Amino acid sequence: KTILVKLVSQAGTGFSFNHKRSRLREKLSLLHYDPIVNKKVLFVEQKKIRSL
Amino acid sequence: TVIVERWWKVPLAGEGRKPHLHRRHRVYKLVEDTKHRPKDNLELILTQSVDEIGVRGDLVSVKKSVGRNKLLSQGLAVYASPENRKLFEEEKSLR
Amino acid sequence: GKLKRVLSVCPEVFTMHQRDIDRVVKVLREKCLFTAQHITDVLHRCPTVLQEDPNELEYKFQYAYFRMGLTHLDIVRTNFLQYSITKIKQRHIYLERLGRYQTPDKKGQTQIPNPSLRNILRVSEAEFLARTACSSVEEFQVFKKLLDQEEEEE
Amino acid sequence: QFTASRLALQNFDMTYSVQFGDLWPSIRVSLLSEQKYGALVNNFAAWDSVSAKLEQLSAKDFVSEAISNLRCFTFSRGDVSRFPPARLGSLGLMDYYLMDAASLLPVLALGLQHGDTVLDLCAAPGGKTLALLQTGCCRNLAANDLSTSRTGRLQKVLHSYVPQDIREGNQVRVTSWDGRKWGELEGDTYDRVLVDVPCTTDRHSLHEEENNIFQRSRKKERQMLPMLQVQLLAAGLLATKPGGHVVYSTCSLSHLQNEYVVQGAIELLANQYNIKVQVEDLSHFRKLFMDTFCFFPSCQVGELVIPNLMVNFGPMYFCKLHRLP
RNA sequence: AAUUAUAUAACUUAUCUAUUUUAUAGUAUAAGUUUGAAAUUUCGGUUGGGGUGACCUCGGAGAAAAUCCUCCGAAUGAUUAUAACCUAGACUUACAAGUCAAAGUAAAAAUAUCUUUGACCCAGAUA
RNA sequence: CCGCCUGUUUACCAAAAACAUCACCUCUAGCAUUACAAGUAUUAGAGGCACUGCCUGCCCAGUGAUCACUUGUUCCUAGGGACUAGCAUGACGGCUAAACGAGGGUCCAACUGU
RNA sequence: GAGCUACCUAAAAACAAUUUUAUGAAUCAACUCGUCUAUGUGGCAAAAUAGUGAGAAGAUUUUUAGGUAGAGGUGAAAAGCCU
Ligand SMILES: [Mg+2]
Ligand SMILES: [Mg+2]
Ligand SMILES: [Mg+2]
Ligand SMILES: [Mg+2]
Ligand SMILES: [Mg+2]
Ligand SMILES: [Mg+2]
Ligand SMILES: [Mg+2]
Ligand SMILES: [Mg+2]
Ligand SMILES: [Mg+2]
Ligand SMILES: [Mg+2]
Ligand SMILES: [Mg+2]
Ligand SMILES: [Mg+2]
Ligand SMILES: [Mg+2]
Ligand SMILES: [Mg+2]
Ligand SMILES: [Mg+2]
Ligand SMILES: [Mg+2]
Ligand SMILES: [Mg+2]
Ligand SMILES: [Mg+2]
Ligand SMILES: [Mg+2]
Ligand SMILES: [Mg+2]
Repeated sequence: KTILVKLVSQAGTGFSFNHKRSRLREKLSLLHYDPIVNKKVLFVEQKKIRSL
Repeated sequence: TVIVERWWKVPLAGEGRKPHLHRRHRVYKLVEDTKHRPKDNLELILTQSVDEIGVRGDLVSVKKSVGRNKLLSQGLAVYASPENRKLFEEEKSLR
Repeated sequence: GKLKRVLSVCPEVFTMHQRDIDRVVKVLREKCLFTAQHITDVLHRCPTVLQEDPNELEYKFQYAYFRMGLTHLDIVRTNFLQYSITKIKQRHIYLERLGRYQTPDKKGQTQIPNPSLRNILRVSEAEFLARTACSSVEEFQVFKKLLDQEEEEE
Repeated sequence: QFTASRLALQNFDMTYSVQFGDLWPSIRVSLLSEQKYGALVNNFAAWDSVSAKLEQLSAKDFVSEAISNLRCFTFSRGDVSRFPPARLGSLGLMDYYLMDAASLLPVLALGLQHGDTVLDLCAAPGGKTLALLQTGCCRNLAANDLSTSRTGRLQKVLHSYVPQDIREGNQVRVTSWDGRKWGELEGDTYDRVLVDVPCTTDRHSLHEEENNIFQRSRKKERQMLPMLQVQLLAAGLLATKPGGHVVYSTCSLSHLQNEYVVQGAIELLANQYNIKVQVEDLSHFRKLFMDTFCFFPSCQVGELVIPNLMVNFGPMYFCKLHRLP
């Protein structure tokens, strides 16, 4: 099974995007483009949306 | 008392005119039933001595049931109207 | 004499509130379709029923009526209600899985004669396993724990 | 309007009662009830860490105790405790596989010898492969499955447990073709081969309503099972090299699907193709595993395992066949 | 079968009286809960007519652009160094939905490969 | 053969083996000024069902034997008490029974333009 | 709308002869019903006529006036009857 989760930007902005990960693995963290800051920054998982 | 409210809007009628109602305007919902409200007290001025309440001329706040069934009906008390207050206070001052 | 036994077993019958007594009686009548005479029989025979709350007595009766296929008279004669649900399920389910018990069909017939209810419940567990089921004591203990797990999952 | 499960129950009662006599009540109860799982470590990353953790919980490996390349942890006699779900390891592989311990008997008694090549004729997701891969220290291997989706399911299992490097070696190859047709393609190819014919899966048949062989529509399929089982067994018998070993395994209890299937394979092999298959006794193996397994020796061929409440690890039937030429 | 159901029958909480030192009695009514006498409404499609079966959407292979023709699969999963915004010109198509993409700008030092679902209304979640 | 019998029914295609019926059985109810009823458990209402006799009658707790253990059901903590001696099975068949019928069949005699 | 029909209330009425007995007995008129066959089929008749049949002192038949009304009434249940 897999779960849809919400990755939140740690730049101080509220920008977020949804990604997929299997429920077995650990919480995700990633680098992604933040439009409001116009730079690549870290996105850290904060909440779970749904199970798919 | 039961207070009700329409489900359906009634279009405005005008200044001197009355709205024309339809069969859908007869559907109601209950906003409140007054009997379930918290009870109030009644203000009275005693006219004769009575146990555990007072002697004479002293305003007392009593449950509505007691005031209407015992004090007023038996003549032991009078309504705390402005005139009744004025007469009793003057007698107390002169005494 | 009926009062004497009731008073000894259930001293609180007088103390109990009106509501509690009525519910036990009402369940026996409206939901269990017991006759007037049987109701007096059950109360006298097993006074503890009054203490038992409703929605548990109804389940116990329906368990026998539907799952075990017993009739009104059989329940009254054997004092079925006296026994606890845990004992009923532990023993009956064990026999059913073994194939030694059969729910009566729609026609009312059974291919194999079912064991007598007294043998199932009234007798001791050691005799019940040794004679009625011809099983081992250890197996029953394992089954009881397994049944407990299933109820927890349920 | 009998359900599929009821048909399975009815058929078992009429036949199993006669075959097993007074043991039918004991077998019947141990099927409808809960099953016991046995944890199998992944070796690799989980060789040390998880095994110590499981031992601290008092779960004891039966294979290790009996010996006193495969170690499978099982609970104490009559213990109802479960196993915690498998957890993801640091190195990137799953900690352990939980499976029916008796399902591993065909592997343990296959007489593995180093420097060999093995084939799995019909192992859909079966751990019988994953466990074999652990045993396949120095062995190239192959896998074939009739189905398509079930084949992919195996590959996913391989990812989680088998490290890629090993998979990169030709030892891991995925194929999905008819087993009987496979016999012509690769005759006398592998020294050791395991043939697990599709069986009635009695335990699953009663429990599972969906896709049950006992459904009315699948009656023709059910009736023809023994013939198809013989065909698959014969094909594997041809494929195994001269002097090779093959094992016939089934989940069912029916005498028809166990002894007749193997006897036909031997008879068909014996006459038409001028080959001789000589059975290898597993009696000593039976005694060693007495503590953790329950069985009865009536069957002429194979070591049938039955479900008992004390040790509810059945039912497994596995027969060993060695091709002398 | 779905939707209701102060027909009765029970209770419970208020309200109104009695008492009682909190307390048990009752009850021209309101709000709940339990029973159900009744009330309104309906009976998908293709498979001769039945009887058991099935089948209804999307993709792949044969017949070869027909079929109730012959078969297999799908309502995902794995790995991802994380794949922005903006915009000529086209495919596909009754409608709706679905594909591909130059230049420009921006992050970095350009595309993630495997290869398949669901409109509108109406309710959510947070910032 | 069916139904016990006299009775009843589809006005206008069915009169019967259907319905009712004496007999027998189950369920509900402790009571007054408009039915039941100016009545009160040998009473009233609701329902089922041929009668009659005749075989088949078994969920009383088991063994000892009015007595002891073993059970069971409960509590108080594996110990300690309490309760189970003011009672005591049941479920079918073949029966018919003379009489009776504008009921459905089989047969003999007589009779006749069938 | 119960002047037909279903059931009920009140007040009235009819029943020969013969054999049994002492009666939901018997033979068979009056009277009530309608088994079977033929005729008739825009018929004498929107259910009849001619024969032949069942009951006939009873749960019998008949007259007069009153009652129950359609989400209903009545029913020795034919889903019968209510112009
Ligand atoms: Mg570009
Ligand atoms: Mg008759
Ligand atoms: Mg007659
Ligand atoms: Mg009549
Ligand atoms: Mg007629
Ligand atoms: Mg007649
Ligand atoms: Mg007629
Ligand atoms: Mg009748
Ligand atoms: Mg007749
Ligand atoms: Mg003659
Ligand atoms: Mg009249
Ligand atoms: Mg008239
Ligand atoms: Mg006369
Ligand atoms: Mg008539
Ligand atoms: Mg006569
Ligand atoms: Mg006559
Ligand atoms: Mg007469
Ligand atoms: Mg009828
Ligand atoms: Mg009819
Ligand atoms: Mg008319």
